[PDB]
Amino acid sequence: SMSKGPAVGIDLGTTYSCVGVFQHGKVEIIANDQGNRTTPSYVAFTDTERLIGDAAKNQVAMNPTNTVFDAKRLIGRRFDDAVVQSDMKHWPFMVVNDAGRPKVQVEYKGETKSFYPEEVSSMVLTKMKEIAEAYLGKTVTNAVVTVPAYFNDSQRQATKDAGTIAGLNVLRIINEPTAAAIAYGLDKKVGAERNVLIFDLGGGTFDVSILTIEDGIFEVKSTAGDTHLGGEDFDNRMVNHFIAEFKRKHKKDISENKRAVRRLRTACERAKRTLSSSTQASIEIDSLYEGIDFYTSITRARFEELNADLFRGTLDPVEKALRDAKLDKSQIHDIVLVGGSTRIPKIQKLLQDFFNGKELNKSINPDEAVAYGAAVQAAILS
Amino acid sequence: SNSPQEEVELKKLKHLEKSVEKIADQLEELNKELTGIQQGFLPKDLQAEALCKLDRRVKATIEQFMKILEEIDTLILPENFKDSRLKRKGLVKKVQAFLAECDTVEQNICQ
Ligand SMILES: Nc1nc2c(N)ncnc2[nH]1
Ligand SMILES: [Cl-]
Repeated sequence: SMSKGPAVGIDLGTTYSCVGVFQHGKVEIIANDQGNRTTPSYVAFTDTERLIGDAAKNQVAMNPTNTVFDAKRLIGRRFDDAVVQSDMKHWPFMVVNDAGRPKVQVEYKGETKSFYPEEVSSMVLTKMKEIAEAYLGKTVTNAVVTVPAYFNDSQRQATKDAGTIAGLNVLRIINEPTAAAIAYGLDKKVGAERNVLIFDLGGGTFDVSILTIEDGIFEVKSTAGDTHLGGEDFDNRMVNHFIAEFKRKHKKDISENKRAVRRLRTACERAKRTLSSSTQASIEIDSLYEGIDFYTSITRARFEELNADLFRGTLDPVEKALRDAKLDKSQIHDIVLVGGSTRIPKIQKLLQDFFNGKELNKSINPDEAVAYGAAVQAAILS
Repeated sequence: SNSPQEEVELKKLKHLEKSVEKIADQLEELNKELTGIQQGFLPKDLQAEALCKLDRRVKATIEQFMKILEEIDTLILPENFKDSRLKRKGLVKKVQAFLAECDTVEQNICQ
């Protein structure tokens, strides 16, 4: 049997989750069994087994109906909630009503089974706990779990319940924008009260939060954003551009061939990431459609133009948040970048220009900043 | 004009060719089982049930070939690398011919 380990920080996210540990005076983000620093918030049920994380996401094409994701969208909510009713139209898994509460319904080992969203989230939390144990070589029980600042009492309680089901001792539940501020040590800066804007563009949601830090106390002043905005929207624009390109050059429509669209979409996701560090990305796809090779490239400028309205639109939530908090943009002391999409240079440029050339807090990996702050908090509470 | 740089790409392609051979062996075993049921002792009704039991395995095979295509699609081979470009083209065509066989199987089970 393993020795007792330290307390961890867990960001239970919509699409991906992240676990960190404060050790040797620094936060270490823990890689999963597949070497990934983030784990898909996916749970799959097969004729023979239950899969969590990368293993669940990797078979989604094979088993779409029994592969649950987005349980965070449903946690702590009533079945009749507008968000539940709107969101389920887009899920390939069934969502059923059990006395006013939503449940995911799946086929598991040849039997029909239903799960509360907190049971699905507890399976993701169990996987995060195991990821931490596998790296540390010690038992992990204590953790700090993060929630969105807009989560209600029911949504907060249901997240804590997922922690309890997973065998975790939840030290504290802290807001995601608060965790990002803690990661950058914004509550340790000397001086008067500071106004913090957290720009979170990642995990299929866009969240803008404004906090005030006064004498080490965090107050949520306002929240704004778009629930379904993310990297995928940017990806779609590149996919549409390429399909149109293939039509112009070869007078062939590839859009009805799922495999051709998939090969193109996968190449676009990669090319987009390349465009955050380089000014051009090349794509070589042999026999993409009807034996035609698709050799092309896209510049950062073309990618920016294709997404101009989506990138520019990210500032509307910021203005709405500043309006609700009753603050001018000149009153913001710190700007924090959270989510993988904040790596996009045009997004950084638009936000920095809006804040009159002010430098952004972006040194910590955006996808890891929330788990980073939760891991710091977990060490503080140990 | 053979470069040491090109040997790096040919080695990546040879590894992908071996991975394709492993998936192709699974497809071969699936074809033997499909044929066995179709030409077997089971009555027509029990045959359809036995064939639909192979559905998970065919879908796993299709997915494995798709992941190989996505890995091949990450390669960038300059025009001068003729042998690498020919090997990549031949490998994609080989995977596509296997995917077409998988499609034939998938369309003949769970009908
Ligand atoms: N997670 C993630 N990484 C990136 C990146 N490198 N560039 C753009 N979007 C991204 N999203
Ligand atoms: Cl690690």
